[PDB]
Amino acid sequence: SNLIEVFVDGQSVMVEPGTTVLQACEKVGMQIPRFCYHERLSVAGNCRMCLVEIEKAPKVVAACAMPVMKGWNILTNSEKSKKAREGVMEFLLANHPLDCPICDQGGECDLQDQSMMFGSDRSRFLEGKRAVEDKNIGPLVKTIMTRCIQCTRCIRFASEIAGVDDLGTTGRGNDMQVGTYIEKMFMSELSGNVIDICPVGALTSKPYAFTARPWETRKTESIDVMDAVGSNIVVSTRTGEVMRILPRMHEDINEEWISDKTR
Amino acid sequence: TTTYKNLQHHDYNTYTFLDLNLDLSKFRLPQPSSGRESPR
Amino acid sequence: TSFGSLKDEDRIFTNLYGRHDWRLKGALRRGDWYKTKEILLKGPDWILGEMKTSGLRGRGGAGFPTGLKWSFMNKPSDGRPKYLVVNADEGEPGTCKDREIMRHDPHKLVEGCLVGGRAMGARAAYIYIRGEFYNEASNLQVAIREAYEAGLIGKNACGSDYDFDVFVVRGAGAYICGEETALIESIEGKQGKPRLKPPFPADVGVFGCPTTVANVETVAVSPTICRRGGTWFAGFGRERNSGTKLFNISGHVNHPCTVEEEMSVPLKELIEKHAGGVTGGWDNLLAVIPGGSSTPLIPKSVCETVLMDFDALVQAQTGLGTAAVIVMDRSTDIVKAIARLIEFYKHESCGQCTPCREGVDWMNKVMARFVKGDARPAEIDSLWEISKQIEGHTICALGDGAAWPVQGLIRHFRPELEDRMQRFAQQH
Amino acid sequence: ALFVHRDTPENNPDTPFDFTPENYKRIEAIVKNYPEGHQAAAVLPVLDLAQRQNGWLPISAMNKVAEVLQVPPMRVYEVATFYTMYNRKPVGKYHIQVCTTTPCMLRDSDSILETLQRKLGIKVGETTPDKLFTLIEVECLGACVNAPMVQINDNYYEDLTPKDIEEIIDELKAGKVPKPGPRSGRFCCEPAGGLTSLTEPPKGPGFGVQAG
Amino acid sequence: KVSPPKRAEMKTSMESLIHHFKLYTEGYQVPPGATYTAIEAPKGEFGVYLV
Amino acid sequence: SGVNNTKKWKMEFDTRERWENPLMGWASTADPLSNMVLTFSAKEDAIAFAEKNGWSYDVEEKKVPKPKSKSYGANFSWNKRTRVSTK
Ligand SMILES: Cc1cc2nc3c(=O)[nH]c(=O)nc-3n(C[C@H](O)[C@H](O)[C@H](O)COP(=O)(O)O)c2cc1C
Ligand code: SF4
Ligand code: SF4
Ligand code: SF4
Ligand code: FES
Ligand code: FES
Repeated sequence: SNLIEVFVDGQSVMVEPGTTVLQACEKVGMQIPRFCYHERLSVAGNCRMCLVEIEKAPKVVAACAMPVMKGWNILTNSEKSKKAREGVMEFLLANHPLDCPICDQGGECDLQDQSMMFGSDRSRFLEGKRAVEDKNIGPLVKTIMTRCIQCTRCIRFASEIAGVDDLGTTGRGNDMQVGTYIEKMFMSELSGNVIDICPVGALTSKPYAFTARPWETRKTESIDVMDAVGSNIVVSTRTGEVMRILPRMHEDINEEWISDKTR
Repeated sequence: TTTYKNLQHHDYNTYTFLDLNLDLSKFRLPQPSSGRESPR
Repeated sequence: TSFGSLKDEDRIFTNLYGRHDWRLKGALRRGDWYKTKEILLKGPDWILGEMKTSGLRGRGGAGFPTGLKWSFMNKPSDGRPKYLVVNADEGEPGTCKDREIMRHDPHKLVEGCLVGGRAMGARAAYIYIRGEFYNEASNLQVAIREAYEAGLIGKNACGSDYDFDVFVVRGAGAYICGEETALIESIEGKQGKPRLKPPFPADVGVFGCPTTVANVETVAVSPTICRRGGTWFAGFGRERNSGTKLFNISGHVNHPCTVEEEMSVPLKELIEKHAGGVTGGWDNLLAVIPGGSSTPLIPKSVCETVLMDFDALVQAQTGLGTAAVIVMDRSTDIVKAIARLIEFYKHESCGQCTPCREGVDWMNKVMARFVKGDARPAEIDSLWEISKQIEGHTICALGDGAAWPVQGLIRHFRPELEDRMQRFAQQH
Repeated sequence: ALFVHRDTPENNPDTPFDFTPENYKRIEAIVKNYPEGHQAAAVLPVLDLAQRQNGWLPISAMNKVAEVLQVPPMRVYEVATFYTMYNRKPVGKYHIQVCTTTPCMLRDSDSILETLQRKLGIKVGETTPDKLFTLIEVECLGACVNAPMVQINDNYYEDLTPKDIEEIIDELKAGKVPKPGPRSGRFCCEPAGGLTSLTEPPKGPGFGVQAG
Repeated sequence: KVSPPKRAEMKTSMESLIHHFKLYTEGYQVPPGATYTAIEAPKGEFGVYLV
Repeated sequence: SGVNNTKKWKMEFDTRERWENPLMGWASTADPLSNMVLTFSAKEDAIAFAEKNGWSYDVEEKKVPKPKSKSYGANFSWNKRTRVSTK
């Protein structure tokens, strides 16, 4: 009935066709890493971090893109798929500026953790980094692009959810650098969600620049007002005050993301 | 014959190429369509 | 067999060296558009029957068995049209072979779009050609105009019911855009960024339609292999590797050339029969490179015993790319050479993948630190080790092709680096 | 220069750019070259055609192309930035770009360039005060066999020596484009010691047909 | 990831700065288990029943 | 994108007055039963625990996201409208 026997370390998960390898491994409870992949954005292999050895093929495969075929066994904790992650994070953490006690996404970093969980401990990098020329996108979004990792999770947002087509990638190699070729102001509704969607703290919130740090907070789940959608929210507090207004995932309401007025 | 016989490409110019694409917009047959005027 | 002569009757690249009038009326004398009317009508499955039985493998840097590749779209009615694309982007440092096939015999390259076109089943073909190759392309459209004006293309292809056109897309100066998919995305008017490979180009490709990205050679030989052979072409070369090849020779050699001997010949001959011996003799010939750039060294410990197959050079820990031989000599800076090969890829990586934005530029900074000798030796067993972090961890085979030159430099020429770690270390 | 814009008076989106009348009649053949949809596939040639009308594509041409094709303007900036054959600073008139990969460097394509900076007096990327020349250290150009190389905006001088430029650039400054092609005797890329491969009157039509 | 790096190793390198920023904020995520380390302090069997 | 801080059934309580200390600026309180997380593994085990201790529950059910058909190739369509740009 349009199902595929798929294996995950010997499990017997049945999945519909057109499913990705992640979706085959989320039904078990295995969260393969990711920077390029957002569940609600188009697919592009740019991080190359979700790799898995696919049981008696020689070459690891980008799990975000691959449709699982038939009877394959994913080995997510192999001796190979860990060399395929300890060697990627080596690179993401090579030209990267050690601005963690500046980076507003300190504890909210999907790149500190994955390094601290699946990456290595030491740098064999001793050469010299690069620095990128920062933009002035506006009074909401605060670009520090020395630390962008080119995951294209911000152009696939401004072209498929907002309908803008502005934040292109300009160049090749390391000299490639996300953002407008010119001085333009990405001032739209749903412009504050590039903050929440950039896992790196390259572009973050300018008002909530340095008022807090995420472990400091207390998070209470409430609702939006001020538009009649009744969108769901996580109001985060710091000792009897308000510091952010984040979204909750709820499927009927917005989908996962909120406007700029209510944050 | 021991003489190179492709010397005519010496006296070419910037518009040599595209002027022939223009002349080759008459011999051609009409191209398909996605229905859309563009992917927007 | 100690083959390698290839009497000039069997040359499938006549006019290559310039003479005998590349134009029509000069390619008609050499045999082109001769029986192409019934090449088509006899069947698409018949043509591939004379590509499979010929053993015509790839001719780019991959070497895939053709016939199987074009049969990936011999489909029934999908609904979309079907296109063909042709990597005239030469690219690598050594691959002038297509700078001499576009002019000096364009009509052969226009055939295979039309012969191979019905073979896979198509509506038209896009000859993506390099941005700097201008005069090359003008020779094409002057040859493609003559093809339309002769009744050979357009609504009655050589007097038949097969409608077809040949379009010439023009690049803008890149090497990655010759890849199987950046090609396809560059034609679509975007960044030349390759694709991942569950959407194979034979199922969704250029303009969302299925394709067969061929090499210039792989189509230029299609017309005059199916009228003139299919088993003839098999007898030359070995069993899996059967054919000829536009060998291409350059660097520290008296007469660097383009020649097409019979494929799989001993490499000793290609610098002695043709392109007379390297400048100085045989104390020299240090560091031959059989492929263009994306293939590791072969240090003259093997070079006399070499057999230029695809699969024989595997045993030499190398591979045949586009058959663009580079040859160094004993009086060089071998690190300075390969340091530029990585500089060639730092200026050229599209910047998409993670271990190619900053794996190639990571190694540029290291090999550059080996030229001066301002590294130490314990990086060398790492600089290797990073090179295998890139191989299967990239979309296109550049990360393969950007580590393989480096693995060829450590596998043999380790102590020459160690020598320079010391010379620097002699300072203080 | 830097993959980013700084809206100078001469590089602002109010400069005079507008295609010639015949060029508008030429952009249409480029869009009939690609299907009804996907007319945004013409961003590569059309954006050269702007560069051919005038070199050094200004910001006003990187937008106008979008206006002619209805593409977003940003998708045009991603192209020119990605490619090297497109220019985005002002240049001279002849654009003398040199290969310096191995098999051209290996054959001393530094001497072709060291004997060029002295004949010119221009380091690499800057230009004459007369603004005719731009030396560029480019990577590879296809004709790697013909040992060193340059490229005067379109043409291929190759297999040449330091003494071979000195009649060339003297004929660029007050002369014509001096005979593109390899020096040293070989016509196109022959073995430069007499032919070795064909040497014979190539076979005629139908030679060896397998009974079709 | 269990013992933070040198105070100078976390100023050239990145990873050492990240693990420094996690060791001294969160910790290092021991696995679930339980032990009893009985140690002879001068009083005696000083014990710790971690869970 | 981390979803393992889910998978439990914490039993947080309402918040109350947090007055700023007149001396210092510190947020001070009187309700100690405010920083009061308690991790469970099932909903059937939580309401059985708060009914017991006299507390008044207010449940909010699980929110799992849908599974969503996501093809890398729909970005490269002839007919469709998902034909992406920027590769
Ligand atoms: C980075 C990269 C660059 C490439 N550049 C070229 C090229 O410039 N010309 C070419 O013919 N092939 C190039 N290739 C190899 C193509 O994949 C190959 O030409 C094409 O698949 C033809 O396949 P075939 O051998 O079956 O004809 C390149 C591959 C990579 C990974
Ligand atoms: S994204 Fe920010 S917090 Fe994460 S590693 Fe980079 S600088 Fe540190
Ligand atoms: S700015 Fe953020 S979302 Fe955009 S490419 Fe860089 S890391 Fe990815
Ligand atoms: S390996 Fe390099 S050139 Fe190839 S797709 Fe990835 S980033 Fe681009
Ligand atoms: S997370 Fe899968 S390729 Fe980026
Ligand atoms: S290496 Fe110089 S033209 Fe190719």
